[PDB]
Parts: sequence; structure tokens; C-alpha cells
Amino acid sequence: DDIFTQCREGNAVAVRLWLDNTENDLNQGDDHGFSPLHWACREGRSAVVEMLIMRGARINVMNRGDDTPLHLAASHGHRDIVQKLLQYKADINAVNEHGNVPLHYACFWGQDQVAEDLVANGALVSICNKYGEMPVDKAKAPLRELLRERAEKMGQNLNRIPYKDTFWK
Amino acid sequence: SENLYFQGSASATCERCKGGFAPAEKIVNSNGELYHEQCFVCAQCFQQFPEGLFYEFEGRKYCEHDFQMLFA
Ligand SMILES: [Zn+2]
Ligand SMILES: [Zn+2]
Repeated sequence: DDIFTQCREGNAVAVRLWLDNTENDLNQGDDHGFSPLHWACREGRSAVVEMLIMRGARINVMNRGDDTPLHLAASHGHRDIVQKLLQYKADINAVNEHGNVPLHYACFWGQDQVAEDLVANGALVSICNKYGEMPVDKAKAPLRELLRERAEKMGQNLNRIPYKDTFWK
Repeated sequence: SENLYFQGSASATCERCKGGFAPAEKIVNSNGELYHEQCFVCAQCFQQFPEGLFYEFEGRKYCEHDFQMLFA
């Protein structure tokens, strides 16, 4: 039983004690690159998430598939944690190895309130992943239509944006 | 898994997204679970499983590549 398990399970006292030892590296990922913050965000462990952020955990850390903690919180529908990560300047349009952003996962898993919160905070709806799919197009129809409407009212341009990054071409 | 053209019960729902099917819709049956075509895909990349092969982690289904990157 290690720091990763304590973060997954929400053993706040154990996590606190572990963080008290400054020789421990609070950003270090496990075997698949999941940091303590990734696990806490994935499993909805709000108090542990706050503790890690306030004690200086890097917010945009990536695991082996280039998911950030925000991707995980969004995918698993942890609304309070999404809001906390955004408060502390998480990159709302962070891309993983597939070019997916957190909104792709909120949409795909019907995490409607997280999806709406993301768009309210400026999350781009029109940005294709590496396979040409925009985040809102992973949603069921009601949510898909809603997020486009909300994005439009937030001053987004709704033109489809094909995937690009520094190494793409 | 197999491709089917839906003409079943109005109570039938997708195992992934819980939504219903339309008459004549091309759907997927995997081990008795019914899916929309867009739902019988890897939870990480949203793409079809190569050779129909998936790997389960905590209630979600993953392609080999993503299972190996994240969970194996
Ligand atoms: Zn479905
Ligand atoms: Zn995959």
C-alpha cells in the first residue's frame, strides 16, 4: 500500500503525512504515470485533491496516455474537482495522445453538468481530436445541441478545427 | 461481436450510453449486450476495437493499445 492507493481510496490522513515528508515527490507518477493528483481526481477524492493543489502539486501533469488530472475528473463526472482544477489554472483544452480534451470525455460519458461547466469556462467545442471528432460530437443529441448553443452565446467560433500540433505535419 | 439491424423491443437500451435504438438501425451485439455503433468503441480513443478485441478496466472497455498504456 503506497501513496497512489491512499490517493485512490481517499485516505486523507495518510496522504497528509506522506506529503509532510518533503523528501517525497508529490508530482511523481506511478507505473503508468498517474500522479497522486491524477488518482485523487479520477476517484473523486475532493479533500485530497484540494490538499495536493494547495501544497503545490503541478496541475497539468500527464500520465502515459497524456491525460491530465482534469481529463480524469471530467471523464468520471467529478464536478467540484473540475471547478477546483479550473480555479487553479488547469489547461481546459489540454490534449492527450489521441488529441482528446477533457470536454471529449465529459461529452462521451454524459457528464452533462461538467460539460456545461467546461463550456461556461471557455472550453472549445469545435476542436477535432486526431481522428477528426469534435468534443461535442461525442455527446448524445440533447447535450450536443445545448453545448453548441451555449458555446455560440459565449462567443466561440463554431467552425470545425482539424487537429494540429507541433509534430503533426 | 456481431452487427445487427434493430427490430427489437422499445425497452431495449445501449449497454454503454443507456439510449434507445431506432427500427433498422445498425447496432452491435457483444456477449448479449447491445450497443450503438458509436458506443461499441474504446473508452479512451473512441475508435472501434481492432479485430473486435477489448480489455476491461473498472467497468469500461479499452482497445489493446490504450489498455497497455494505462492499466496493464
Ligand atoms: Zn449507446
Ligand atoms: Zn483505444
